Amino acid sequence: SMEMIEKAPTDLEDRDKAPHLLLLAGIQGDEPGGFNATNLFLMHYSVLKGLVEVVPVLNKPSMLRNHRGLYGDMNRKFAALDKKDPEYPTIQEIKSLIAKPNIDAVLHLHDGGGYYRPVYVDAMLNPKRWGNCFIIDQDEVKGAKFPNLLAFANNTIESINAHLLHPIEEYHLKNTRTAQGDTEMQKALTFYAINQKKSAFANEASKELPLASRVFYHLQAIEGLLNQLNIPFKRDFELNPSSVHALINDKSLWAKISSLPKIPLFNLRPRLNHFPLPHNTKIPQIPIESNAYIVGLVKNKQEVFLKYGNKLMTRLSPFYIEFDPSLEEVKMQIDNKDQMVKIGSVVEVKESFYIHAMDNIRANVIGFSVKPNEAGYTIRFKDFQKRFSLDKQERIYRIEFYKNNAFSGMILVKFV
Ligand SMILES: N[C@H](CCC[C@H](N)C(=O)O)C(=O)O
Ligand code: NA
Ligand SMILES: [Zn+2]
Ligand SMILES: [Zn+2]
Ligand SMILES: [Zn+2]
Repeated sequence: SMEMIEKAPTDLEDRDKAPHLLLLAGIQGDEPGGFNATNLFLMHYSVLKGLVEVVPVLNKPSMLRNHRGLYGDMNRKFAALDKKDPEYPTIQEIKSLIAKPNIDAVLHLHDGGGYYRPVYVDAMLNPKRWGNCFIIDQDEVKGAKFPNLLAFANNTIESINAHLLHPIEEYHLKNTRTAQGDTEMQKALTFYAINQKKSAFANEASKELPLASRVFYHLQAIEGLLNQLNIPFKRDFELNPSSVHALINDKSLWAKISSLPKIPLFNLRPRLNHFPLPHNTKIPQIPIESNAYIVGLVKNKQEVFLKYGNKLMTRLSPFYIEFDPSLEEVKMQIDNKDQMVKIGSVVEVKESFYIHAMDNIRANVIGFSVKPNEAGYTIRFKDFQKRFSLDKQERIYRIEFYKNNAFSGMILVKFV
């Protein structure tokens, strides 16, 4: 259930005019620096020549459960692997992407404990820690387009260190010299990549950092490496922790569950009651769209969680029901003007609305009261019990339609 998303030039011919990077994160589901960085890269950057292929989260089931790895460490499955391992097919997908001739370089993002130091200082600062280092398996890979891993790493590190927020965050090189006897790294992603004659790098951001600072350093590493590869790019923001925080916490982010209307990711009430979901559909099979790339649904006890990375956006208390798709649109008066409103849209209301009755369709305006049918009522903001709003701001309300005993669809009204 991982996806690969291309970031490419608008002109297809420009793909071959610069190198190709494979950018990967989220091989651990509890390393949000990485998969929030891949998410922001996908949402807010443009690649002008060459190609950057992105797998924003490698281990999505684990991400959804805020878990390091539900089926064990996925970054130890690139060497020997039982064919019955639940992640065997995923590993083959990842290996396939890595080994494609249209890839030159691989950058794997991680969040890691403490701060790496080449010599022991204390429990947080020592060679066994992983935070804030840029990592190679060896100094060179003969036969790669760009064999000089060490030079690339050193220059990328120099780029990152020109932008430190605090001096303790200084990046260091970590060469694991994997082929020489590092049996753990021999099982990991970048070493597989090396053996396909790809330049391969990993970037670690410290888990001791706030998410926004982790993402900041991940983006510095991505940009540093893109610069070394001479892959030209643009972003639509300034790279600082404040901007990163704002883009993670972006109020324009939405989730579209099934055929329901888009709902905002942020500032939802923490629980949405009697929430219609298609019956007889396993949760991972319920379609969900977003303008972000790390959104999904996951069962928790009797609830369905809406997740944004490791962030819990709301708890759905589901109402499982057949989704009848026959109703495409509903005639509504909005602020005096009659119009046809598509099922699954959000309509802004300044003053009032009125739903026209339909023969075999019942409308329930959630938060408005008199098998309720609430078509034929002129409804204003003052008529709502505000606690039924989707949003903390008390401005967004659900209108649900039923062709009993089936669910005919939903429309949101937003009072503006
Ligand atoms: N802290 C990571 C480092 C892996 C670095 C590189 N070998 C990769 O595959 O990403 C781990 O223990 O798996
Ligand atoms: Na190409
Ligand atoms: Zn943007
Ligand atoms: Zn990791
Ligand atoms: Zn009409």
